[PDB]
Amino acid sequence: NHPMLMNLLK
Amino acid sequence: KLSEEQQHIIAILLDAHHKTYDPTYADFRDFRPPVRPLSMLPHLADLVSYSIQKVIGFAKMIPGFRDLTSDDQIVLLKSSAIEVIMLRSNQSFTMDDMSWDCGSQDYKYDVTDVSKAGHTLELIEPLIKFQVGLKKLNLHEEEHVLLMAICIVSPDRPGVQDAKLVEAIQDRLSNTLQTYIRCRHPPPGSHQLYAKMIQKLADLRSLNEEHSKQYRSLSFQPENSMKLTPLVLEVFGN
Ligand SMILES: [C]C1=C(O[C][C][C]C([O])=O)[C]=[C]C(C2345B678B9%10%11B6%12%13B96%14B%109%15B%1172B932B437B%126(B%13835)C%14%1527C2=[C][C]=C(C([O])(C(F)(F)F)C(F)(F)F)[C]=[C]2)=[C]1
Repeated sequence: NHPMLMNLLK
Repeated sequence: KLSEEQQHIIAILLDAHHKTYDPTYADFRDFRPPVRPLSMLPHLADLVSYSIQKVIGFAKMIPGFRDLTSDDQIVLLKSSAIEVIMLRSNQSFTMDDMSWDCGSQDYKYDVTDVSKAGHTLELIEPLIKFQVGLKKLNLHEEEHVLLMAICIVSPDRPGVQDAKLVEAIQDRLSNTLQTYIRCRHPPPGSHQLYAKMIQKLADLRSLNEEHSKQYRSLSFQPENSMKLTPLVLEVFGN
């Protein structure tokens, strides 16, 4: 769904 | 009285901003070049995509933000991104010629540059009025970073699940800002400053709505979407 947002949030 | 916790929160947010805002604009070298036909769209799409990354880095350091679910973190960042980017840009904005001055003539952006990325006066005129009204508040850096953090952690954003927890996190920041103004911002500049700062958050909601309209009209055309970045597409939509 939002893989780049989720990766920058980790 | 500014409590020890409230001073701690301010210190965290000042440091987070300093770690996510490079006032030398060094990374602009990496962007597709400005060309001055939506000739500024590649460059300004790269600028925005870059700024999204930095806003996420700032968000991750807001006290309490990590206690939200992944979904709520994404929802808040998706809905606030263009507002925080507009707030963040106020640092480079100059009222002397109503432009965003990022260190170089090449990297100095006026209303013509913004229309050359595909946006229209329906957005640009209120946007300039916002930047001017925000600049005139002469915010302490403490208040500037608090307002960015309050903007991000807003419980009425669409798709928020745990609104009560978002509200609890925002209230800690709001009370910090209200107490900072009372104890550390001298009059006359402090006069109704909190209410004036919240009014700016209201202005940003209206700017956000108009940006999303124009973005949708822009990105509906595949020729334009090709010039965007993958992060911009994920955040603002396909
Ligand atoms: C933060 C930041 C900044 O900061 C200092 C330097 C960077 C740093 O160091 O942080 C300086 C300048 C800007 C801005 B100002 B306002 B004007 B308008 B908003 B804000 B960004 B860009 B133009 B300049 C803008 C913008 C462009 C493109 C779209 C798009 O709609 C499109 F490209 F037109 F399609 C997009 F899709 F959203 F990109 C939307 C908004 C933002």
